[PDB]
Amino acid sequence: STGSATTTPIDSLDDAYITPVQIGTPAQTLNLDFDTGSSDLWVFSSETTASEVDGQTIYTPSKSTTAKLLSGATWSISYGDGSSSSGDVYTDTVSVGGLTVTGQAVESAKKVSSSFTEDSTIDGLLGLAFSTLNTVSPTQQKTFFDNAKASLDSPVFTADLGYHAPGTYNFGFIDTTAYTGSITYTAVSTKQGFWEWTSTGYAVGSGTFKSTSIDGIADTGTTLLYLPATVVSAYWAQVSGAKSSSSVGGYVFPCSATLPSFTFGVGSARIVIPGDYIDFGPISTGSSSCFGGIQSSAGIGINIFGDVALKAAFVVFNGATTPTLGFASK
Ligand SMILES: CCNCCOc1ccc(OCc2ccccc2)cc1
Repeated sequence: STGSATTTPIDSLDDAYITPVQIGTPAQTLNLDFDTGSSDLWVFSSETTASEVDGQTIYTPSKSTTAKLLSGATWSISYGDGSSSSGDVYTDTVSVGGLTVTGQAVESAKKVSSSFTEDSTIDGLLGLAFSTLNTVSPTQQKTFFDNAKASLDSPVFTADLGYHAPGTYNFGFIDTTAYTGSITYTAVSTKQGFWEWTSTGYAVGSGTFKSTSIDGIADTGTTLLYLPATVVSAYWAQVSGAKSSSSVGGYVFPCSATLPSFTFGVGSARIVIPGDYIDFGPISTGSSSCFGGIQSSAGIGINIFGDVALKAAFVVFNGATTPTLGFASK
């Protein structure tokens, strides 16, 4: 089997992407944030505290003839950005782009943090990291990809995120029309439950490439590119008037600037992030100070190849017995 779904930016900055997901019988379509940095499929629901729902579409398990309470199961997650959610668990039929899993754990939120409430466009998350991170207790549950894997034509999914435009998540096949040149594959460590890999280095604009190992995660659920402070300082030093602002919480730059590109290595291959991808717009409405799309990871404990990086590439998440990542230009 295969599946193919379009993923759409939630706003004009590509702050996140949403993909429609069918849950239950008859189908209830929710727009989920596909997150290769987490492993829980959770939704706004009929159980969510009423004051914490503000325009999201909810899953109502009582209206699904295939929904079954997973007795005694709870979940609770806290994300790297400080957001959180928790609740109970149903199993139900879940389809993405034509690919159906029966018996998927659908984690129904009873509580969500303010950042979720305040974003009307995201109805929940669909985690695509390794199932070892799933938070369901006392019986850990599998991701949608892990449940689909054995049925797929190939045990893969691909992320093809757009810059200020829709893109695609495919399951079970690699669309050879969706990229240029060849896909370079690189080793993955699953030891922290992430799609963790080692970039071979970077360049700033037309500058010389610096060969250096940068360990990090391929994370579709993180907006920005978070890299070591040395690399980030080297990038922003090429932008007149850019500075790290403790008050704003990262590097800012004059909105009048034209940003340089940023290149990262994948083995001997190179992925070039155009400068425009690194502009996250005014820090506050009407400001001439703009927020940067490349930020330090120093305060995180891991480097994160988030959407800024991944949207410059066609990315293969290869769930073969030994997982690997593939990157192509496009
Ligand atoms: C650790 C990162 N990845 C997992 C958490 O992913 C989130 C997704 C959405 C969200 O909603 C608020 C929001 C949306 C867009 C950009 C900034 C913040 C919070 C967290």
